[PDB]
Amino acid sequence: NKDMCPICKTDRYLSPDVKFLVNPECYHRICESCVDRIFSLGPAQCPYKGCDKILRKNKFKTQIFDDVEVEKEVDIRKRVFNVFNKTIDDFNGDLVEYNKYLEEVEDIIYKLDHGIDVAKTEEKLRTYEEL
Amino acid sequence: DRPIDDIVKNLLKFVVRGFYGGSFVLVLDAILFHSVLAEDDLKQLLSINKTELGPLIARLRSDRLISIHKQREYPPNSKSVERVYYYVKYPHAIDAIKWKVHQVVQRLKDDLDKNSEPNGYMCPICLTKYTQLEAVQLLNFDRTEFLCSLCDEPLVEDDSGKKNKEKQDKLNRLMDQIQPIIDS
Amino acid sequence: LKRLIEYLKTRMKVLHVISETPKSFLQHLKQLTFIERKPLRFCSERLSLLVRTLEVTEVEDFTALKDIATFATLISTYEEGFLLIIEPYEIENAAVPNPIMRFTCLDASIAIKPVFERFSSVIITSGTISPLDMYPRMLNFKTVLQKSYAMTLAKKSFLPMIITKGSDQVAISSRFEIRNDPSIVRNYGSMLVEFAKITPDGMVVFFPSYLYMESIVSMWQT
Amino acid sequence: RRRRLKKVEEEENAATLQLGQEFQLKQINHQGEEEELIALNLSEARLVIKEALVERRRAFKRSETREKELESIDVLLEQTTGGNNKDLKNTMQYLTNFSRFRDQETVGAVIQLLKSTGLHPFEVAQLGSLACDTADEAKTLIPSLNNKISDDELERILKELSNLETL
Amino acid sequence: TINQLEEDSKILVLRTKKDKTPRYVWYNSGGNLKCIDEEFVKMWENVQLPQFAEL
Amino acid sequence: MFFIKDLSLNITLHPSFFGPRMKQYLKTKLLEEVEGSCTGKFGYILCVLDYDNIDIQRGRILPTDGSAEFNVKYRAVVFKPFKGEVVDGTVVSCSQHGFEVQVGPMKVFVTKHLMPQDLTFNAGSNPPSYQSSEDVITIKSRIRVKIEGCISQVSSIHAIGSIKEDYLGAI
Ligand SMILES: [Zn+2]
Ligand SMILES: [Zn+2]
Ligand SMILES: [Zn+2]
Repeated sequence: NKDMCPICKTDRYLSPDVKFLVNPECYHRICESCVDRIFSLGPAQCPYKGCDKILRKNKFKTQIFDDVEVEKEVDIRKRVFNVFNKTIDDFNGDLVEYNKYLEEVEDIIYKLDHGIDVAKTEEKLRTYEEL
Repeated sequence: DRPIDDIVKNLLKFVVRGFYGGSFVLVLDAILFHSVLAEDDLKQLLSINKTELGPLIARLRSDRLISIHKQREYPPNSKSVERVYYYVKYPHAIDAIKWKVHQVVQRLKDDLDKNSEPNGYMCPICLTKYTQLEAVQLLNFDRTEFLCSLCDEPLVEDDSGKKNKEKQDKLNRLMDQIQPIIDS
Repeated sequence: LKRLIEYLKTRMKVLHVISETPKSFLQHLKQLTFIERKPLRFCSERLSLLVRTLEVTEVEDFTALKDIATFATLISTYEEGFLLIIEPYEIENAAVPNPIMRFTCLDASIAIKPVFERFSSVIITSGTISPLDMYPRMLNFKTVLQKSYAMTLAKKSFLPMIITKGSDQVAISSRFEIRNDPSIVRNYGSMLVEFAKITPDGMVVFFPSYLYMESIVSMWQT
Repeated sequence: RRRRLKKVEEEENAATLQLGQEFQLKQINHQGEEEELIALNLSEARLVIKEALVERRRAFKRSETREKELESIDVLLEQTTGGNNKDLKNTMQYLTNFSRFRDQETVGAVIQLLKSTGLHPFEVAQLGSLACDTADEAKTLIPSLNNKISDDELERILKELSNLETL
Repeated sequence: TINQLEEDSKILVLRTKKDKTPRYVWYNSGGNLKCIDEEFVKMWENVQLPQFAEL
Repeated sequence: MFFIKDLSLNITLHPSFFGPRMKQYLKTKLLEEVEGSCTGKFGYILCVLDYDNIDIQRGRILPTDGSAEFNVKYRAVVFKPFKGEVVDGTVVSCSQHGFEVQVGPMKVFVTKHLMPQDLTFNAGSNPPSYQSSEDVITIKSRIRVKIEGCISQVSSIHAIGSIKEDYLGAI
């Protein structure tokens, strides 16, 4: 539910203390109380049923956008744009090559968003950030 | 009648059908059908006894589902008695229901938090619990077993954490059952 | 487009009025979403090209996309003389809040600026344009000559008058806060009744706002 | 002075900087004035206690690798400290094994390097104690560093301290 | 018939303490009578309201 | 955690120590039950710093005991543990309940519920240890442990350790 935390099962109505805490590894509607419950002792697996991804308490954050897919796309764009930051001044005014660079960075962002080529793109971005 | 009155009638019906027995259901449904009842009214409609309605009236007064009016009148035979009138105060009753369910879920959450604490220990001879903090001050010279302060017995582990998932599942099974109440 | 719409939804959720320039909005959008101004300037053209190439038979589901593309192009291309207002309450009479995002044009000369550039001679004319010098200050253009004629009449064909008070010398006004005053409404009703009694053919009655009409006509019928 | 019970207080947590009412930043010394709370890192503690022990040895007289240092501090403890030295001997072997810096020059210049941070004495003492290698590792080990130091400054401080540690 | 309607939550009835004998049948205008488990019933009884004026 | 603090202690001198050099018996008697003494209010007191001048003021004779009561004020180095702090140490004992790690002068017990599940007890090893897929926890092994709960009595302090957090465990 967009209003209710499935892990602790508490409504917004009679308990307005819950918060929209999400995890970049796996985006789950989990309140701050459940986060301070489970992951304060240590890293654990995702309390959502059907998911078992490891996750950390300090990596938790609140979701800015209502849509989960848009939020993860923006987070992936943040994780790419920090190292992928060539500008038109980096290209010495070459507009066509800058547009090709924009196409390439949007394509690798899309690939990381859908996970179709996650291994090769991840290796490429590691090799790019090592410079 | 008023749809909001229908909603509060269904809410009181659901709470008395869920958290109360059949006689309580009959009493509250009698009040929800016939708005104000006296003792003889309920006794005639339900064929119930004065001591039989005793715990029912006591519980719905303590839980504020039924209010009482101490009006005495003057019948033409002049054999007047100070009769009591049973009726419902809807906002007070729904506030009492709200407070009761909120304290139930908060107490269950606090019990879940106490179950999130590690297992600890309990000495079976003395039947006294021992937390993990006080176990270390009571360990042996061999650094192997925790011994009791009085019984001097090796401590055995409690179950604070093993039933934590059980308490969470109890909370989940409470939550979907109370869902019509929160919807109301 | 999806993340731009989600950013607009994020900006929509607020408890007070924000008066921000397009530049500040673009900086906030860039630092929170990594959307730049130049891709936003091509949003309408790219959306139209995509809709053409998709060859969609139905277009009823993409009208809000037209609204979003219009907003994006307008707030990206224009930064000076424009203002973005996000009001938590569209109408104050509503119980539930209904937030609204208004992108208004503060400078009226922007739209008419290419008209005066394209055409050398423009004849601005109205029967009731006054004062004449207000508009060259409002709209950045120069007038070679401006003048207002007064009709020459054998007899005074029209008789204006200013009515400042009712029959009982109670002052009459149409301020929206005092529209429920029974004295002012009674004076207006008596005036309208007498004018309807003394006018031969017809009457036209003008009100400052439609809600003022609704209130005063409802209590007139009352 | 008031006689309130004042029994309600938050638990002593190093993450939330709560170390107790007897461990505030300002401490009243025996000469009267408020003075900054003294938190020693492990190398700093070893140097201070060794200086105290050699001072006591000099007072009694008037009245480097880890192997050769352990025997020296052991015979210093035997010739300086009397009974109930088991806790002190455990502390000295602990500070010998967990010694980031050996001589006084390294420790003092580490103090003046950490004084440029302007952070809490407890967290810079932990930084001088814990041998963290990456900034996020120090952040998750010491929760006080969250929203307290810049990541690049923390990274350069940690890699500097890695260069500063000897043997 | 009364018992199979009662377990179907179609009617309301009161039975004697010594034996499950139906005596007076009512109409069940509400829902299921066994929607709440016994543990949630008994922990409901463990809480209380402080006073009429506080809440 | 190690600290330097100014402390005051009430010391009773027996009348036999009312000699011409009472101050040195008083300083020694300050030494043997403060050096290494454990107090729950101020932690394990390690060493009394600045011995040459120690605030020994005029001492009060107890009215029925006859012993002199001196409130000696002194500066000493202490070691007070806290919850939520990370301390390194060496394991000194191991068991199926867990293992005890020696930190400074104090031993902290890490319970069986506070290791990651890959670590399990192996009593067949000599000495008994905790074995995992990547590391072992044996006696005389350096290990980094965070203290998450500590209890202090009037003269004894005990703490609970855990290594389940990342960037903890063996060093
Ligand atoms: Zn939750
Ligand atoms: Zn997950
Ligand atoms: Zn016992």
